[PDB]
This record gives sequence, structure tokens and C-alpha cells, in this order.
Amino acid sequence: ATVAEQGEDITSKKDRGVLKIVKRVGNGEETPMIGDKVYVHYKGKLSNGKKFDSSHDRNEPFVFSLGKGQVIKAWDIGVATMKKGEICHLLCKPEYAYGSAGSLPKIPSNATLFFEIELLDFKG
Repeated sequence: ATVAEQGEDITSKKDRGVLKIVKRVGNGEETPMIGDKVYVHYKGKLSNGKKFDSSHDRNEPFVFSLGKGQVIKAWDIGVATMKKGEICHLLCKPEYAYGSAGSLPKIPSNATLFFEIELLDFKG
């Protein structure tokens, strides 16, 4: 409800597909470029508030190459806006996440996802 009402629309289409609230400021003024390796911790919740995934259960950072579609669209878009050490909240419409297919059983069809994401590091 906070992110839905106060979050910044960081999509190009301005369709409110990805809404962002910074929770902890990062340290660099720098954000990752496309193709940079990004290292994140994250927690994801559905709209009933139920968890669906977290990097913290293994306590192992989630690692991906930014802007290569190795992750949901909301992450390629959101993580690009983050500074090293930043934590943000992202509210993600299904079009920018798992869509009508979902990711069953954990993620229903047409689910809006809520992520808390920490950008631990990134390297070009």
C-alpha cells in the first residue's frame, strides 16, 4: 500500500508496472550498467503478504548480469536504478514479472510481486 501509493514509477511506458521506494540509501552515486555483474540479497512477498522467495534462506547472494533477461523485467529495470549498498522496495505488476503463466505453485497467475532488494555489489 505504501509503494502502491507513494512509489516512483520507474518504467519507460509509465504503466506503473514497477514502482520503487528507496529504504536505505546506497554509497556510490554510481548505478550498474547493462552487462554488469550484480550481486543482490532479496526477499519477495505476494499480495496476501506471503513469502515466495528469498536469497536469505541459503544466505547466498543472488548473482546475475544486469539487462540480459536473466531475471524478471522488474529486476532488470529496478536494479539498474540502484546504487551500491542501496535497499529498495519494488512493487511489480505481472507484466514485469511472471505474467499470466506465473511460477507455480509459489507464484500465482497474474501476481503482483513485492521485493525488498539490497544491491550488495556490482562489477563491470
